[PDB]
Amino acid sequence: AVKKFKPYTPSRRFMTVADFSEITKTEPEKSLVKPLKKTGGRNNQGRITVRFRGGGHKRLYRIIDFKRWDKVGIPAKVAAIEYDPNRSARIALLHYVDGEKRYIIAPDGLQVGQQVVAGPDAPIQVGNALPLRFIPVGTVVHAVELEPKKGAKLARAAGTSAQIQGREGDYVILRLPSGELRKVHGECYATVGAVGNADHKNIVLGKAGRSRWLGRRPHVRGAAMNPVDHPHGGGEGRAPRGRPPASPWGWQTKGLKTRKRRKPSSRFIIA
RNA sequence: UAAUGGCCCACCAAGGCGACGACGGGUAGCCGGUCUGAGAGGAUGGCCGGCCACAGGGGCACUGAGACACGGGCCCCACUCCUA
RNA sequence: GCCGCGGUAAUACGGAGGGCGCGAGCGUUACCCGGAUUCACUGGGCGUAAAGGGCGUGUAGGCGGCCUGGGGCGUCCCAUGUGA
RNA sequence: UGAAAUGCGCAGAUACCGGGAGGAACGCCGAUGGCGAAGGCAGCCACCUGGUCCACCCGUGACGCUGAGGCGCGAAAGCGUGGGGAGCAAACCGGAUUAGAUACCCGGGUAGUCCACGCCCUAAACGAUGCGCGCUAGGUCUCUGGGUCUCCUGGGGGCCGAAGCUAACGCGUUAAGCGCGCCGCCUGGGGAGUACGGCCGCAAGGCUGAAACUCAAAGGAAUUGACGGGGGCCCGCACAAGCGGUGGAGC
RNA sequence: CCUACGGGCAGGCGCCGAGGGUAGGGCCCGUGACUGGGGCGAAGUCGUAACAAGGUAGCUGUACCGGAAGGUGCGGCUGGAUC
RNA sequence: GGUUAUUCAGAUUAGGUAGUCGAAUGACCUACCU
RNA sequence: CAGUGGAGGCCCGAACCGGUGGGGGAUGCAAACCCCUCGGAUGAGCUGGGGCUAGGAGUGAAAAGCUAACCGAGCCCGGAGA
RNA sequence: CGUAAGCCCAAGGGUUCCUACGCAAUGGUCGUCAGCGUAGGGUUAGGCGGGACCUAAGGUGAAGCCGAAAGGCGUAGCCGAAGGGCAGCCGGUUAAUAUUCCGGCCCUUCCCGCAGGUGCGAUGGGGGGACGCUCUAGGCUAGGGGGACCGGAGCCAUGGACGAGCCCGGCCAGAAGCGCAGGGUGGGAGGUAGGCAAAUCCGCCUCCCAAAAGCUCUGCGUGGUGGGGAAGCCCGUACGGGUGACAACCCCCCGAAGCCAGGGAGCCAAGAAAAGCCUCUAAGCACAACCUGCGGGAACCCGUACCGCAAACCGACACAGGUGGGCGGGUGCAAGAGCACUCAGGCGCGCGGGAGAACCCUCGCCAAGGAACUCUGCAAGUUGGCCCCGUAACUUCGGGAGAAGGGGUGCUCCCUGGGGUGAUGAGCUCCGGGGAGCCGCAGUGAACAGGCUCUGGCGACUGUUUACCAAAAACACAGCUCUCUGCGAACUCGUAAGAGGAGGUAUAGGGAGCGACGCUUGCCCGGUGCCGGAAGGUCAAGGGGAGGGGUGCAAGCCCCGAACCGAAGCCCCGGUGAACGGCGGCCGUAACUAUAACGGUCCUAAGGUAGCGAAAUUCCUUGUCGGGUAAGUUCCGACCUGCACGAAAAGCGUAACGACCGGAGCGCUGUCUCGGCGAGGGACCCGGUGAAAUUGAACUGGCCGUGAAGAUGCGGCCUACCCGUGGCAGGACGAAAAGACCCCGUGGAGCUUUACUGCAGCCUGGUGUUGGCUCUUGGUCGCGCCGGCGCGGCUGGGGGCCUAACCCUCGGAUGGGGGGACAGCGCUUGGC
RNA sequence: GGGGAGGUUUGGCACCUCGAUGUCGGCUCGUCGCAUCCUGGGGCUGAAGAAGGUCCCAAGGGUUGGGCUGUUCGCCCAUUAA
Ligand SMILES: [Mg+2]
Ligand SMILES: [Mg+2]
Ligand SMILES: [Mg+2]
Ligand SMILES: [Mg+2]
Ligand SMILES: [Mg+2]
Ligand SMILES: [Mg+2]
Ligand SMILES: [Mg+2]
Ligand SMILES: [Mg+2]
Ligand SMILES: [Mg+2]
Ligand SMILES: [Mg+2]
Ligand SMILES: [Mg+2]
Ligand SMILES: [Mg+2]
Ligand SMILES: [Mg+2]
Ligand SMILES: [Mg+2]
Ligand SMILES: [Mg+2]
Ligand SMILES: [Mg+2]
Ligand SMILES: [Mg+2]
Ligand SMILES: [Mg+2]
Ligand SMILES: [Mg+2]
Ligand SMILES: [Mg+2]
Ligand SMILES: [Mg+2]
Ligand SMILES: [Mg+2]
Ligand SMILES: [Mg+2]
Ligand SMILES: [Mg+2]
Ligand SMILES: [Mg+2]
Ligand SMILES: [Mg+2]
Ligand SMILES: [Mg+2]
Ligand SMILES: [Mg+2]
Ligand SMILES: [Mg+2]
Ligand SMILES: [Mg+2]
Ligand SMILES: [Mg+2]
Ligand SMILES: [Mg+2]
Ligand SMILES: [Mg+2]
Ligand SMILES: [Mg+2]
Ligand SMILES: [Mg+2]
Ligand SMILES: [Mg+2]
Ligand SMILES: [Mg+2]
Ligand SMILES: [Mg+2]
Ligand SMILES: [Mg+2]
Ligand SMILES: [Mg+2]
Ligand SMILES: [Mg+2]
Ligand SMILES: [Mg+2]
Ligand SMILES: [Mg+2]
Ligand SMILES: [Mg+2]
Ligand SMILES: [Mg+2]
Ligand SMILES: [Mg+2]
Ligand SMILES: [Mg+2]
Ligand SMILES: [Mg+2]
Ligand SMILES: [Mg+2]
Ligand SMILES: [Mg+2]
Ligand SMILES: [Mg+2]
Ligand SMILES: [Mg+2]
Ligand SMILES: [Mg+2]
Ligand SMILES: [Mg+2]
Ligand SMILES: [Mg+2]
Ligand SMILES: [Mg+2]
Ligand SMILES: [Mg+2]
Ligand SMILES: [Mg+2]
Ligand SMILES: [Mg+2]
Ligand SMILES: [Mg+2]
Ligand SMILES: [Mg+2]
Ligand SMILES: [Mg+2]
Ligand SMILES: [Mg+2]
Ligand SMILES: [Mg+2]
Ligand SMILES: [Mg+2]
Ligand SMILES: [Mg+2]
Ligand SMILES: [Mg+2]
Ligand SMILES: [Mg+2]
Ligand SMILES: [Mg+2]
Ligand SMILES: [Mg+2]
Ligand SMILES: [Mg+2]
Ligand SMILES: [Mg+2]
Ligand SMILES: [Mg+2]
Ligand SMILES: [Mg+2]
Ligand SMILES: [Mg+2]
Ligand SMILES: [Mg+2]
Ligand SMILES: [Mg+2]
Ligand SMILES: [Mg+2]
Ligand SMILES: [Mg+2]
Ligand SMILES: [Mg+2]
Ligand SMILES: [Mg+2]
Ligand SMILES: [Mg+2]
Ligand SMILES: [Mg+2]
Ligand SMILES: [Mg+2]
Ligand SMILES: [Mg+2]
Ligand SMILES: [Mg+2]
Ligand SMILES: [Mg+2]
Ligand SMILES: [Mg+2]
Ligand SMILES: [Mg+2]
Ligand SMILES: [Mg+2]
Ligand SMILES: [Mg+2]
Ligand SMILES: [Mg+2]
Ligand SMILES: [Mg+2]
Ligand SMILES: [Mg+2]
Ligand SMILES: [Mg+2]
Ligand SMILES: [Mg+2]
Ligand SMILES: [Mg+2]
Ligand SMILES: [Mg+2]
Ligand SMILES: [Mg+2]
Ligand SMILES: [Mg+2]
Ligand SMILES: [Mg+2]
Ligand SMILES: [Mg+2]
Ligand SMILES: [Mg+2]
Ligand SMILES: [Mg+2]
Ligand SMILES: [Mg+2]
Ligand SMILES: [Mg+2]
Ligand SMILES: [Mg+2]
Ligand SMILES: [Mg+2]
Ligand SMILES: [Mg+2]
Ligand SMILES: [Mg+2]
Ligand SMILES: [Mg+2]
Ligand SMILES: [Mg+2]
Ligand SMILES: [Mg+2]
Ligand SMILES: [Mg+2]
Ligand SMILES: [Mg+2]
Ligand SMILES: [Mg+2]
Ligand SMILES: [Mg+2]
Ligand SMILES: [Mg+2]
Ligand SMILES: [Mg+2]
Ligand SMILES: [Mg+2]
Ligand SMILES: [Mg+2]
Ligand SMILES: [Mg+2]
Ligand SMILES: [Mg+2]
Ligand SMILES: [Mg+2]
Ligand SMILES: [Mg+2]
Ligand SMILES: [Mg+2]
Ligand SMILES: [Mg+2]
Ligand SMILES: [Mg+2]
Ligand SMILES: [Mg+2]
Ligand SMILES: [Mg+2]
Ligand SMILES: [Mg+2]
Ligand SMILES: [Mg+2]
Ligand SMILES: [Mg+2]
Ligand SMILES: [Mg+2]
Ligand SMILES: [Mg+2]
Ligand SMILES: [Mg+2]
Ligand SMILES: [Mg+2]
Ligand SMILES: [Mg+2]
Ligand SMILES: [Mg+2]
Ligand SMILES: [Mg+2]
Ligand SMILES: [Mg+2]
Ligand SMILES: [Mg+2]
Ligand SMILES: [Mg+2]
Ligand SMILES: [Mg+2]
Ligand SMILES: [Mg+2]
Ligand SMILES: [Mg+2]
Repeated sequence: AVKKFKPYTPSRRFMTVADFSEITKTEPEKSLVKPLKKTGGRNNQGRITVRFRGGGHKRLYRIIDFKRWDKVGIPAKVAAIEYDPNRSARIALLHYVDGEKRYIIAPDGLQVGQQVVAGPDAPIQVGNALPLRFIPVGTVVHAVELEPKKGAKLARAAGTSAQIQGREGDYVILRLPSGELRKVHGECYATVGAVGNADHKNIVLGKAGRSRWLGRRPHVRGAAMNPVDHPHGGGEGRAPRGRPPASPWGWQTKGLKTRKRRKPSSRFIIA
């Protein structure tokens, strides 16, 4: 399920790593209209905008098909399950009958071989994607859109997925990977079933360096800093939050909700 | 060596033993016999006869048909005495 | 020795008379066998008294139907040596 | 609820109709019922699969029975990772009862209960009855199978009882009878399923398992009784219905 | 040093060698502040858990909890009383 | 009239505990056990 | 079980990175050096070159450390003859 | 000196290069010398580097978006290189340059003409370029070793040797072709809806063949031939030129980290772009134009000296510091870029000479003792590599381990096993095993080179840090919990546009705390925070207008103003602890004593659970007891009356780890008893050069007084010839720094909060942007009709639907889709 | 109950020193005082002797090594003429 390690070295005694059995003996990404330069670290003034990112292995961006209604009715064969270094999910290089090739988030169950296709006609079989007004309520589906003709947003994380609770007018109900309850549009496309590689959560970085390869840098407790730096700044011998625990910017992080009441996305939720 | 034997040595082979109790630990001289018990059994080995082992502890060989020898020899340790 | 005895009327303590047993002995203690069929081969048990493994499956081991025949290992019998 | 109180309720509860979500368990059939080695197993559907009984007497020809150790299974609780989470519910909080009430009753409530995988391996894991085989009256109802079929025959499940066993209680062709094979276990109560050592286990723990000391017993079954905040039937100025009186005052 | 001149004894060296020394393990006995339970013994304190429906049926594996017996949860058991 | 605290005097008990129960005074408005 | 295999913020140790202890130096060789010693040394490694982020701002495995040899708020010129 | 202190690149430097003349200053002395002064020379390129090539981060930036101005963001494009692409190797010559001049061999583009060939043609399509880490094969080269073989001028010393003697040297480049070794690459045919319908290309489907060759490319070897070529000897300041051969130019071995290179295998952290190059076609052309050969022609710009681990760069200095890449020989040691010695090459560090005092530094040794030293074994010492034997608690089963403790190690002769090249053999080489023996005090004989154990604390671990007094027990960390966030995400930067988050989507991202792992994490929501709560209470603008006012002759104009409607917030109600936080006092009680399982009682929001406990917490205190020592305020084990532990500012524990901090023991020692001798670099003396802080001026003694209370300087007494040199640190309240402590100033600044007052931000009502239709409750005026029905403007509120503003988005759309009069933004209201 | 001496303690005062008079303990080197710990001389003694006690005189010299703590001090070990 996951590769363990004999403790021939500390850290290595706890560190597990995925088994890329599901990866169809295919190191190389499809160099074709498929990879792409990628880089970053912080924002477009020179300034850091997101703490503690940076460093960590070089990456190639694999272009992914998230609209998947360009090729309506056009089938394609699942040529490969590939490793994507920049999502939790695994990917499927699938060849279209067209001779067109793209990538898709490999869902659980997908076998290299499987035919697959998008469109309203399509079979409610694992892999195929089609509008929502069209999937039988109760179906667990993934890689969903949100507003129609707009690309997939919901449920793309590894082994995640949402179910259809019901329909209701031009909209359908969904239960997001978060448990949220939402009316999405009927005409929203969604590939069927749930996401590949659900085994993900159980890896265990195990050592410090491994987090670093991930490009995540060390992150330092508020407690550790000084008043200039951060509201937990009293430092004065390991010390108690002196107040309701806050962000480096001093907004409460202890439980305070942040979501803009008067958001219009509002009257389409329930969870 | 009186003589067989890994009894001892060199060389080679990878074996030998074990729940049918090896290996270890504890305990003990064994026997004819003796005590007990209806008997099967149990307990036992004083005296007597046989066998074994030992001679303050340990090691050794010499002489010899025979001993590694209680009242023989060499050595070490412990112990007693003599001393110039 | 055990069951127990002695808290006013003691055949259970101590003394007495008397009696019983055995006598150059009589008691105590120690240890062995017996009683103990209480390790049970002789000769024991397990529903509730102590005691059936929580249940399978199987290794070794133990045990094994009817008839003919060969050997004769156990088994049996005879003689003979031995059992000082 | 014994009666209550905490609790919920005008911020609109309880009762009622409609709509939706989610988890768990499977009413009636149901049983003195069946199946499985045991633990154990219950809506319906299919799929995959183990055992078992009967008929025909066709095949192999003693290939068997047991079974230390080993290996597997092993209720509930409990553990690890991850889900799930309606009702219930140790812990916990509150109400009440009480001398007190860390309980019984009530209101609330978390692990847990459910699933996947992994571990734990215990039990009144009980028929307190090891498995196999042959022997030794019958009566009764019941499940299941075969046969011209007011009944014979085989396999289970019960109650009553031949002989016989048995300390009694009870057993009795479902033996605790009569016999053989093999395994497991017992050897006075307490100390103690403890300690040490070993081996398992994430832990909680489990397996193996003493002794010092100490007691005159510990016990099984049955018999008389007496007692029960056990039951049934019945009696008495016992209570009730009823009239006086103490308790108060003085003596 | 002896010789019948071939050799012998003395002596030297080496092997092994009692034991002694050093170091590290194993088994066992004694002992140790203190601590754990256990057994017996005045007529001590606190409750009343079990025996009768023992006054909440009992026991039991486990789990939590509690001055203490013990209580509760989950399952199991009659070795449970009463129509 | 009520609440509470305490106390001994009784009361219920075979008896004790406790309690209930009663009274006084100050303040105030059925349970266990021998 | 043996073989093969060749993992690892694994071990010893130079380069390289670093600064643990002591001595020396203290108008120094040196405005942080020297010697002996010591830490890391396939990694959260070291490093050349090209770039971006700055003053209540940046950067910070967090010392209020660093930001051109003194940073609890850089340097310069100015308000200023506060 | 020789993994440099030698040699070649790059950066920085900028004439420091070479000559000639010269020494005032520069040079830490000297100077005839110089890196110094004067002057003259000196740097040569199609092929090396860079530009007339590509793209990276980034920058710039037509469009476009945003901002008071300045300016910000930004597409295409353009700029940007130690990365991609691209054609030169050996040797000679100068005082000074040289893949640059010359010699030799060998190449590249451009244009022209031509031959042959082909649908030609790009900025567009496609291929390719095009990629990580670790380990690694085959073959080869650089490089290196041996040679009795090839060449060579020479040498016989000092006892021996005329020899398989000694010493020197036995290479370098090279087109075609050939060979060896490797990389790259499927071929053919049909169909095609895709690569923004341009395709014979690429992709995808179908079948047939060859499964490898062939073709293509690269490395090496060879290869016509060109080159070079030592020791030693004569001339020689200089520095070379001759000799010096007509040189020889050959075998064998070791051998890369380099080459073949886009090789192979494994792994997870999943590993640039763009042009060149190839191919496809479009427009356009097919007398063009592409392609291949040959001939003739053309080929610019900039760098090129010298220094370059330093006396030429950065450090004010000819500064013991700092500075990226390549080469970096031999021998020995297990290996190596380590160590010792040494080639080549380069240096003796730009003050010397003496002396042989103290004292200081670096170093050596020491009788007996062996931690008694001391805050501390600080420091030194011991140990030290490899080989074999052996190795404990505990453990997370890997560890602990180099545990511990041991033995071996040199040289000679003999027997012998295996691997490599060759061929299987010899020779060479790599790694061994067995016996016999020799010498010394000692055999990793020198240099490199661990002392060890036991037991506490904290922290899991490797890591990080206060550049320049702190390296830690602090930070970090894998891991745990809480919390926010549904995507135009939350959050952060920005006035905005926008960006980061993320080309991510709840297995994700932001915040917070805790900090491997094991076992666990108790009670208290009264206060605070947060979350929930369509009721109520208060509450601003605004709406409303009874009622009152000013003025006017009036119509009016103007102002004040009650009820009543009006958000968020606060109040109120409930939840909430891995949210801020909190978690008691007193009296009585048991067989003697003591104690208190029991009770009582006051207070509370609730009174601290496990576990730990004189502790990184314990005041009293060196608590008390045990251990250890002759002796122990430390340490370890216990008890617990915890001044003042305690459960994620986590509680207890835990193998391993540690330049952490504590205690103990063994080894060893000059740490000490207790010092002594010796070495060198200073100190001292002579010659050259020649500072500094400091300094009221000085002709500057002791004592006892005294004085502003600590006198060379007043008094009194005592002592004392003048001047120096080497020494010591008691005084000159010695130097240094306008005391850091302390106070003061209505001085400053950083930090905090439930100080005050703002501001950003965020919440919020009205309103502008702002529209349509419809249902129903309230108002409003006219009418029909006995306070109510029907109607329209006005409506105010609430529900629903619409779409066209506004927002998002869609193969660019005068459009489709989604949201939608909301949101966003403007003004304004009150809040936090 | 009373009177003093000293100037080693704890203090009070705030006089020099805040354009600086470095703090506890140790080491090293001491030197002074005597109010004497030893040794020398003596008086009394409830001094037999021996050993002591108390006071007087006397600085000449001497006045150990370790354990524990930063300690001074103190406790402790082994001594000493002390
Ligand atoms: Mg952190
Ligand atoms: Mg702050
Ligand atoms: Mg704080
Ligand atoms: Mg801090
Ligand atoms: Mg603190
Ligand atoms: Mg033998
Ligand atoms: Mg052999
Ligand atoms: Mg014996
Ligand atoms: Mg004996
Ligand atoms: Mg017998
Ligand atoms: Mg015997
Ligand atoms: Mg015997
Ligand atoms: Mg005898
Ligand atoms: Mg005898
Ligand atoms: Mg003897
Ligand atoms: Mg004797
Ligand atoms: Mg002897
Ligand atoms: Mg004899
Ligand atoms: Mg003898
Ligand atoms: Mg004798
Ligand atoms: Mg004599
Ligand atoms: Mg004599
Ligand atoms: Mg009598
Ligand atoms: Mg009697
Ligand atoms: Mg009598
Ligand atoms: Mg008697
Ligand atoms: Mg017997
Ligand atoms: Mg017997
Ligand atoms: Mg028997
Ligand atoms: Mg029996
Ligand atoms: Mg059974
Ligand atoms: Mg026969
Ligand atoms: Mg369970
Ligand atoms: Mg639990
Ligand atoms: Mg049962
Ligand atoms: Mg019966
Ligand atoms: Mg009968
Ligand atoms: Mg029987
Ligand atoms: Mg047991
Ligand atoms: Mg048990
Ligand atoms: Mg044991
Ligand atoms: Mg656990
Ligand atoms: Mg009365
Ligand atoms: Mg003779
Ligand atoms: Mg021998
Ligand atoms: Mg009871
Ligand atoms: Mg009760
Ligand atoms: Mg109950
Ligand atoms: Mg009960
Ligand atoms: Mg009962
Ligand atoms: Mg059961
Ligand atoms: Mg019963
Ligand atoms: Mg019962
Ligand atoms: Mg009274
Ligand atoms: Mg390795
Ligand atoms: Mg490492
Ligand atoms: Mg480096
Ligand atoms: Mg100095
Ligand atoms: Mg500033
Ligand atoms: Mg300046
Ligand atoms: Mg001014
Ligand atoms: Mg080096
Ligand atoms: Mg010049
Ligand atoms: Mg030159
Ligand atoms: Mg000059
Ligand atoms: Mg000069
Ligand atoms: Mg100089
Ligand atoms: Mg001259
Ligand atoms: Mg001259
Ligand atoms: Mg000259
Ligand atoms: Mg030009
Ligand atoms: Mg734009
Ligand atoms: Mg460009
Ligand atoms: Mg070039
Ligand atoms: Mg022509
Ligand atoms: Mg073409
Ligand atoms: Mg092109
Ligand atoms: Mg590259
Ligand atoms: Mg020749
Ligand atoms: Mg000669
Ligand atoms: Mg030579
Ligand atoms: Mg020579
Ligand atoms: Mg070949
Ligand atoms: Mg096409
Ligand atoms: Mg076409
Ligand atoms: Mg073609
Ligand atoms: Mg063509
Ligand atoms: Mg070759
Ligand atoms: Mg060649
Ligand atoms: Mg040639
Ligand atoms: Mg040049
Ligand atoms: Mg340098
Ligand atoms: Mg300079
Ligand atoms: Mg110099
Ligand atoms: Mg080299
Ligand atoms: Mg010099
Ligand atoms: Mg010495
Ligand atoms: Mg010595
Ligand atoms: Mg001493
Ligand atoms: Mg100390
Ligand atoms: Mg040291
Ligand atoms: Mg060790
Ligand atoms: Mg040698
Ligand atoms: Mg070492
Ligand atoms: Mg570290
Ligand atoms: Mg520092
Ligand atoms: Mg963005
Ligand atoms: Mg954005
Ligand atoms: Mg992005
Ligand atoms: Mg992501
Ligand atoms: Mg746990
Ligand atoms: Mg807590
Ligand atoms: Mg209401
Ligand atoms: Mg009016
Ligand atoms: Mg008027
Ligand atoms: Mg109104
Ligand atoms: Mg409001
Ligand atoms: Mg809690
Ligand atoms: Mg509080
Ligand atoms: Mg009371
Ligand atoms: Mg203390
Ligand atoms: Mg203390
Ligand atoms: Mg003490
Ligand atoms: Mg206390
Ligand atoms: Mg907390
Ligand atoms: Mg806390
Ligand atoms: Mg470290
Ligand atoms: Mg001042
Ligand atoms: Mg003032
Ligand atoms: Mg002020
Ligand atoms: Mg209306
Ligand atoms: Mg409205
Ligand atoms: Mg709508
Ligand atoms: Mg629309
Ligand atoms: Mg719409
Ligand atoms: Mg238009
Ligand atoms: Mg809509
Ligand atoms: Mg001054
Ligand atoms: Mg001064
Ligand atoms: Mg001071
Ligand atoms: Mg006297
Ligand atoms: Mg005297
Ligand atoms: Mg006097
Ligand atoms: Mg005197
Ligand atoms: Mg004196
Ligand atoms: Mg003290």
